[PDB]
Amino acid sequence: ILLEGTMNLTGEMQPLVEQLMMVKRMQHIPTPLFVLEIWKACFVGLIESPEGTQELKWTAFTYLKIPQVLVKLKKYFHGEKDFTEDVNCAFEFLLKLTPLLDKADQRCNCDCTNFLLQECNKQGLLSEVNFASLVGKRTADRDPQLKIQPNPGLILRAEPTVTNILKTMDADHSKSPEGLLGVLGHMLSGKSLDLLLAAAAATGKLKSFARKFINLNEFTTHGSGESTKTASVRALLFDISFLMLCHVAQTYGSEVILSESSSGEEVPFFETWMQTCMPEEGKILNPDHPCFRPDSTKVESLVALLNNSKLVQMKWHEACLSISAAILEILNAWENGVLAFESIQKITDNIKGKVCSLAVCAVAWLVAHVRMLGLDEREKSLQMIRQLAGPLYSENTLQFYNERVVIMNSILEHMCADVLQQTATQIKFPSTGVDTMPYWNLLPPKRPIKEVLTDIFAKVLEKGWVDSRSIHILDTLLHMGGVYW
Amino acid sequence: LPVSKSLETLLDHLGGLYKFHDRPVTYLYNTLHYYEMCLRNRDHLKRKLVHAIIGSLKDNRPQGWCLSDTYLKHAMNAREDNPWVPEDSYYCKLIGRLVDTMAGKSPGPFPNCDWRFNEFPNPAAHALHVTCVELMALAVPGKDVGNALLNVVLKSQPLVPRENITAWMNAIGLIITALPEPYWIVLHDRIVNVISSSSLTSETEWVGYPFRLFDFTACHQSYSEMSCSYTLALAHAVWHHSSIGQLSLIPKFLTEALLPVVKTEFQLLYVYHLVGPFLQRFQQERTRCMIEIGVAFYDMLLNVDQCSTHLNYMDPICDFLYHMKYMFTGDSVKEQVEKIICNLKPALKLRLRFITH
Repeated sequence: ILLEGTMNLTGEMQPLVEQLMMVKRMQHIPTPLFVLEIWKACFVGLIESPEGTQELKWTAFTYLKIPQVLVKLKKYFHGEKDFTEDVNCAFEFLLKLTPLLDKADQRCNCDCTNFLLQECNKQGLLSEVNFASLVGKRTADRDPQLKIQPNPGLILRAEPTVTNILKTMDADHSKSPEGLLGVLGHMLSGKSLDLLLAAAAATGKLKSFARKFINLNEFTTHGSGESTKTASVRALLFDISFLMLCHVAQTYGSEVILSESSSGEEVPFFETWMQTCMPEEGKILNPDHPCFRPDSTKVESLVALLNNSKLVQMKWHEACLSISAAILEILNAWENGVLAFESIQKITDNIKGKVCSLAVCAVAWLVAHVRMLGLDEREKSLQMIRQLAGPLYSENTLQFYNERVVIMNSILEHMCADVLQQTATQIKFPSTGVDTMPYWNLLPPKRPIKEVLTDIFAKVLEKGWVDSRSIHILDTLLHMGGVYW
Repeated sequence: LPVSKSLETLLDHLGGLYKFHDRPVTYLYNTLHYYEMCLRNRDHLKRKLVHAIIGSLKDNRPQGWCLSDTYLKHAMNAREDNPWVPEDSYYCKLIGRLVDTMAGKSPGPFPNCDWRFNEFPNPAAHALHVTCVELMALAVPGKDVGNALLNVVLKSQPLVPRENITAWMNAIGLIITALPEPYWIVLHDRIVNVISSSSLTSETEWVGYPFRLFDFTACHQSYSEMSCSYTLALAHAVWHHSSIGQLSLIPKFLTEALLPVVKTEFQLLYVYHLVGPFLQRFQQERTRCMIEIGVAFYDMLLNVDQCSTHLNYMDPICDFLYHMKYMFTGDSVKEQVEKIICNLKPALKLRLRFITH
């Protein structure tokens, strides 16, 4: 259960369910003890391993196991104690694990109340004939334990609860499969955190959300207009949609591009959306295959970088054609020396407001060019300059969302450029965040692969669970060596 | 009592004369071996005497205190207001230094000048310094002190991390070894009072499997850490280091207290685990008490036999007693247990048949 809750948080309609069914068949597990085990697995998560975004994924998986256990109650048992008292004795049992909930509350600072709310949610979903009295009796032991202190600081709304509550209205956000509406519906998304995406991770809206934004992108070809305000609004809308798509890709990836390219007779720009960052380089591939750049708008980016002074008219073609931009950049920076310091000026001009895809293309082409000897390292300094705080309202940036946009740019730069931030010198920490993704290779360089046993297996045998975090490591170990050895 | 008015003057003129040795533990422990039960009222004047006794501690300038100064500052104005509750957390901080004795950064400015005559074979001896005189002024001793010392176990302290609780309990036992009788005797009564008997007799839960619960190192996982089990280790904790003469306390502590509190069998396994793994200390020194421990074992057996529908874990108790007999009692108690072993259940009789020899 930890394994499945760590790899595929979404896209889990019911592979997990049939897997539990088969392992129950191929074993001797009493249903009360089985539901006890799954609930213990849900509770043990979100505590040890994660400290950031992954915690929302964990709570989403926990509150997604509820329709799972509902389908289990529906189709697993039949005519033999059909969930009459199993959940009752299971909850009674797990109530004896008071220190577990104590540690959970100490961790989340609101888990004690959140436990009550999730119990009421389960009751609203599962059987709730008279087990509310059991919840009351359990709270009668829980609450007195907690009536110089951590309560003084946290008095505001609990982040897991607000998310799981507002998920209802998030699935029914607008119920408008169309476009040309107001940006306000999305503007509120710029103020809030990825809580929307966290709720979407419950597989209830992720597919539909991806489809909606895909249709918005494929539809917003900006027609032929001249309303500067409306054109800038639509440009910012497209930018925010692409940022959200890239964030969903960084989070889960395959499922979103699959939901976007499952059926239909069309061909949107799925190339720059499926060749940006993944466990596959495809570096020189971009100069090879997608480099079909006719003379049409071939010098468009050139004239733009020459006389930007960049958001005159709505046009998004340089995304699939920034190859000429990167070529000019490398040829002017140090390869031929066409511009000593004017390269930074041209980069700042290309870093104008309402333009975030340009940074994505720049990072992707830096990742493509890192395949060299690293003796030039021009793209490294280029990306460093691009990631800076340069655009401090220099141009007339009519965005008003530069904060969230810059945060998305930073997190996307963080998820990619991993190899460049590894194969070269470490960056000067342009993050200024809170806690980046801790999950990484974590493979001791000056140590062989012959360490899995004495470092993982002995511990996990002495421990009580599979050490979910280390599991990630195991995954890297899997597709690195051979299954045989 | 007016002798107080005398003593406070003496050091006030000869305090600095103390700059040659500092061992107030052996110099103060005897002063409260049985005075507490009658010092309470006079302890009000001790509310002054502590400010005199710590004054003797004030005659030392090695720069060796950086956190007890918090207690000092919070114990200088309106002493009858502040230091009651938060001391618990403070205690953690204190025992923090203890668990900071091994790998942390405490071996920095704490020890100095010159690890030669300042009683420094191990900084652990610095722990017992204030523990007793902390709140002996008010009615804090007797019960509240023991509860405070044990709150570090049953309740999840914020600073307390769940990967090294072993060393924590070890340090708690190390401290406990240097406290007056009632402080560490009230602990036993609290343990056996309700923890061993919450309900535990009609039907506790399906968790009634004794072995998985009563065994430690289960805390290595974020589950299977029921409070009661913790308390178990707690006992072990002090008995991990107080195993010199304190064990003479448990026979009496058994003979009455453990008798009318046990009905089922897992309570028996619990009290067994509590008393069991120490028979070597009796075979070595307290030979007279192991017979009492054994007759207590057999009394628990007769009690669980008389009040039970059927024994579910027969063979565990069987080979347990087999080990205890063949390895520790030799051939001494053979007669006395007979006067109990004959009146057992027929099944249990056949099961323990070979105890006759």
